[PDB]
Amino acid sequence: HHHHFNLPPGNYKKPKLLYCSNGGHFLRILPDGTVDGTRDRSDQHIQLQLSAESVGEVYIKSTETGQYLCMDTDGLLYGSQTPNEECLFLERLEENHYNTYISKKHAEKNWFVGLKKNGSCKRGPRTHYGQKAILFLPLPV
Repeated sequence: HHHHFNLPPGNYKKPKLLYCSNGGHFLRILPDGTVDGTRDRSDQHIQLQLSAESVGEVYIKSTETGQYLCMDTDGLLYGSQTPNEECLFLERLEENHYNTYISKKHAEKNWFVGLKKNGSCKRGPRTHYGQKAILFLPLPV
């Protein structure tokens, strides 16, 4: 256990949008497996369905294409048709408000899911506690 255990309220009953306070982008997983951000609320690839594996463990999946969000050994986010160890994230509360997602596999290295102000996905090694890019607010669809 290298991380705290403060959990966010809410549930996984319904799909959500993942709003990043950083640049105001919605996490998007494109059909070809490309992960990025977009401010366009009409985009069909921003609706995400999360599910828990164990308390605090989640699977973030695109309801449209059915791809799972994952992070490779270089800290790059990608979409997979099937879920593997790289697609599990530790969902936590941050600043007593937001939701953060740490790569479970690379948990000891503090790699988070994050979005830059220009809408580009941050690379694992480039993220760390205290950033805005790692802060998410799950919004209804």
